Formats: sequence, structure tokens, C-alpha cells
Amino acid sequence: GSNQNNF
Ligand SMILES: [Zn+2]
Repeated sequence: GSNQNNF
């Protein structure tokens, strides 16, 4: 899967 982190 793809992953995204929005801090
Ligand atoms: Zn993955």
C-alpha cells in the first residue's frame, strides 16, 4: 500500500 504522514 502507499503511505502518507501529514505532521
Ligand atoms: Zn505498502
